[PDB]
Amino acid sequence: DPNLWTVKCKIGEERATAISLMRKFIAYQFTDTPLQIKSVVAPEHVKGYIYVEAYKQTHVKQAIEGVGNLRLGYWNQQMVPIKEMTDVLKVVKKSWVRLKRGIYKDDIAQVDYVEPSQNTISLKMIPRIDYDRIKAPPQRLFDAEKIRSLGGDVASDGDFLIFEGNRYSRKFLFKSFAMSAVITEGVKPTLSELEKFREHNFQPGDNVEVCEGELINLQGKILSVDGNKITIMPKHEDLKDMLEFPAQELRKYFKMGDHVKVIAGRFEGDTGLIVRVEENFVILFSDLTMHELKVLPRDLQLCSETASGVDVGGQHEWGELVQLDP
Amino acid sequence: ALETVPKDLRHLRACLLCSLVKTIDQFEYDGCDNCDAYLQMKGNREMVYDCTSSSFDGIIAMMSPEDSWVSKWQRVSNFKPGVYAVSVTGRLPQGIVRELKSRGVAYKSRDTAIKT
Amino acid sequence: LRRNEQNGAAAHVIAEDVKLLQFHVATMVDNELPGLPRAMQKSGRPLK
Amino acid sequence: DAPPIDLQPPRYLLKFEQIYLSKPTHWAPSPMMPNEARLRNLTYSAPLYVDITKTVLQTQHQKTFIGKIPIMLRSTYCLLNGLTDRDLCELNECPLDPGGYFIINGSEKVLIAQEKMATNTVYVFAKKDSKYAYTGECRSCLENSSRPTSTIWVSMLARQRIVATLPYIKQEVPIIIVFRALGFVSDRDILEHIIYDFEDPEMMEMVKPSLDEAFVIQEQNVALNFIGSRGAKPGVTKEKRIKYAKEVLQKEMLPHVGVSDFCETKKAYFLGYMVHRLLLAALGRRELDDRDHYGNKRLDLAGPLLAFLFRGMFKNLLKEVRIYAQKFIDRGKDFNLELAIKTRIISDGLKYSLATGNWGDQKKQARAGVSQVLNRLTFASTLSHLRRLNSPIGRDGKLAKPRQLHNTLWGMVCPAETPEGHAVGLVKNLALMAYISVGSQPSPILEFLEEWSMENLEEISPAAIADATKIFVNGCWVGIHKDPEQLMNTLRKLRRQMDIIVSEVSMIRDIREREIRIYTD
DNA sequence: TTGAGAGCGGCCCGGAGCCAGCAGGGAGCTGGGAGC
DNA sequence: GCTCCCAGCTCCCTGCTGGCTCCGAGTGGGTTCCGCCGCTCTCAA
Repeated sequence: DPNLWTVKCKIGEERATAISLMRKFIAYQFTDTPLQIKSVVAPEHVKGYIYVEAYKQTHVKQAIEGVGNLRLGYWNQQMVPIKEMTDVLKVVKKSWVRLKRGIYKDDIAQVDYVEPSQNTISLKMIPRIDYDRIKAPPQRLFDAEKIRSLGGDVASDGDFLIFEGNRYSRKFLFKSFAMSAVITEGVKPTLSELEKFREHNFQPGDNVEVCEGELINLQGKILSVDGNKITIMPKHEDLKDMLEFPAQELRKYFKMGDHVKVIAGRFEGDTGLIVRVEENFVILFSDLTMHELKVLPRDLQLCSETASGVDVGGQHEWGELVQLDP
Repeated sequence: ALETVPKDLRHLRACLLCSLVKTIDQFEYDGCDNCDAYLQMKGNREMVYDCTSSSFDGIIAMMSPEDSWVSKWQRVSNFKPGVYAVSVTGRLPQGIVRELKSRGVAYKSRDTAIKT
Repeated sequence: LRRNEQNGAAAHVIAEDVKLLQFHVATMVDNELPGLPRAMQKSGRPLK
Repeated sequence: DAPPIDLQPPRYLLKFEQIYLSKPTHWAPSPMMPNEARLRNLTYSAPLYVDITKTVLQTQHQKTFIGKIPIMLRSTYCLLNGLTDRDLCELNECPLDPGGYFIINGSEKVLIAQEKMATNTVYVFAKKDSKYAYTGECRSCLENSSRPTSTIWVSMLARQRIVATLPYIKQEVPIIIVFRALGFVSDRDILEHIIYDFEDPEMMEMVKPSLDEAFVIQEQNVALNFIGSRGAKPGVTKEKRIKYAKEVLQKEMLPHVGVSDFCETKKAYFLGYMVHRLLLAALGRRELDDRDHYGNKRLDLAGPLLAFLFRGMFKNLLKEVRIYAQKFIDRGKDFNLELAIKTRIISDGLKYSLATGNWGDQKKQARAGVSQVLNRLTFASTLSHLRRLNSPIGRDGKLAKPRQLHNTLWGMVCPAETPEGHAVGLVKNLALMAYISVGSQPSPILEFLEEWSMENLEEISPAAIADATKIFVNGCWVGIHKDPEQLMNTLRKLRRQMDIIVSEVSMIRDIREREIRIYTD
């Protein structure tokens, strides 16, 4: 059986190099110098080098002495282990999208209308434009009056407007974009994007309780965490046996009077002592600001480092002096 | 040969039975190169669309199938040389499967990819 | 490496990129190594 | 000397044949005064053009701009050429300034001369610290050799045989099997090539171990297979190992005496000459050589330096042009010459190298201190910094001898002018009468020899080399003659009258050992 | 509508330990045959 | 004719020669230097 040899090529041109070499084999297979190799392999997830299935490195060299994309592998080729054949051959696997190219790269766009021609779709998008002021960009709301005042390439149709190379806006850009240039899977816009247009997070050292099943109302400490079905190892009170529970069965229950932290939300980054634990609402007085925060047990978290008392930007602390106006 | 060899990268799609990776132009001009008599690929487009899958992962240039362990792995050692697909995502229609079974050619799926 | 071991796991790119990461952390320890060439910057000066 | 670039597919080759140098001119095309250039922090760089001959269908493209090349002041193509004191003071430049320095980015820079070992000359030194008894080294390099200089070592082992150290060779190959790989498998012509006067019994007892070790190989092909073995790129079998051995024998083995099958016998004779020198060194009849001899040291000026640097980066430019044309012919489109040539990659690279003084292209390490800033403090200071000489031997070291003061300095360097700090003696300042040889082609000299009566080494009978005197030109061996008398006098008087022998080219007649060397270098 | 430009996006010797390779004693192993 | 002192063997072990890291006195002052290539859309003709 022929063996596989790694030969290096230009990145992003492996398929074109393979097509060129097999076309050269077609053009020279009936000649006096045929290619004695068996095949070539170009995986879709492997970039930088390709595989040659052949018996000899001399045959590999005689195959790759063609187009100059394979020069650095023409200097030397490497071998593939016999057990790596299978690992080479294996292949592993009113909406919202994100644009690929242009100045609007990686931005949330709302697919409003889908054209049945399967070519372009209409997107409502936030314009990253300077309204023809700097160019002769952060996201901001479209200003039809401002762009009409600045003039230039602009056409006014009330709420609808055309500017800067057939960029269409209404009330918000409403422009057709390519199906291949948009990504329709794996977007998941957040609440801020919803306003403009489940999850499990368990950490070791925290206490979680079981509220259902034959092991009901059982509080135990978190030892491990997994993706969906954790099969946790809880340290239950008066129970040295090491049970198993998923995140759906567990609930982040904390004992009365402990330092609790908010992982995310409006009250994120705060530390405080709880007041009364209801079934969903937990009220706490935060430490730096003795203020009532009503948060969820899922948003709650236990840690030993209290609030630092400084902003997210690292510029102003709590209880600080600033200038509202001069 | 060159008739089996595709001429361009546009509209590449693989067959469902022999996993032959050829373009729409030579499906229209020649059809299949392996089981054309068993499929009657010539003279239509809707049935060719049903009998071909546009989603294929990886291609292999088997041209010496009598001495190729890769050809023995994908069971294409008895087929003609050409461009074949490792994985083909699709299935023939029930009537075509039943008529192939009646003619004596059992349809074996080429979907060798691991689904999760 | 983390993404590749999460999804691909073809193990050849894994081993080769692990060797380059090992060379990178070895460069972090010392830029000058008798066994491997030193790292290079676009400014033309050797790394410290 | 740069070969035309040929590429297939429709073949085409591009060749450069005519230089069109121009007066320095920036853009609106106008010449720059050196004063205003150094005031606006510009450079005194002159445009350069070539003509292009392409054959895809022959096309000619004359006056094609490569880049801008720096010019030092008061040169033959400078604006300050032939202008008198009145014209120069009207042009607000000093008439008494010597000139001859580069101005880059407004900064005033002067090259310092580098001292180098002599080229294409056998040299014998004491090597008792190593395992060898003696070593004879030869730096082989052609005039305008695209490859850099190579070094051939021959070594007498201390114990009693002779081996060799060769480029791209990881072993110490015997001289006899080298001769057999060259083709001289006969002991008789091996002896007649290693000696000139046949009656040498002392040579018998000091050569017998080498041949008495190496006689067992008697085949040229077997010897070439041995050369290919233990090499940088050894063949799997004798096939292509013979090719590796042949390309080593051609390209690497003595290129200064020529690279051809006709030059192969000259290579063999000259290898016999170095081993003869090694034998006389071992006997001690001929005195050994000193590395501190400034006769055996050469002094590079800016000319060879700039020529070498431009050669290397012009090779890089040709690499860029050929990969650009290869990209377009892969794309199936005709290559564009003006977009193929890069004024940036020529002019900016030259400017960076000259301004920095590091002797590389962008990164290279590289030798620094090649060019410094002129000390505009005193006229005497300027003259000293202009006539300054640099020995690149290792500073901050305890090696006393190369920075010691040598006897060979009467009238070449003033004795009592040294730097005082960490480097005392490695930096010299040029004396008054001392002048550097500009160098000349030795082809009219060889034509003088051959119109005269000094026969080449290939036509002369071997045994009747015992009586005659050897004749070398620029180190490499040319021929022999029976009586050097009256032809030494003819060469002297022709040098005096500058009819065909120039005053600059020198000749030395060793009468103690029967030879004469001509130096055009 | 197409072509190039602006800007975003990605790619010269010193010592001295020091291991490794090799070379000579050395007792165990089992034959050799002396002894019973 | 089988132990056992002995001979040859056979591993056994301490005892000699090579590639190799690491060092190489004190301040001022001036000069040079820190991407390149790729790539897609904007305005101009």
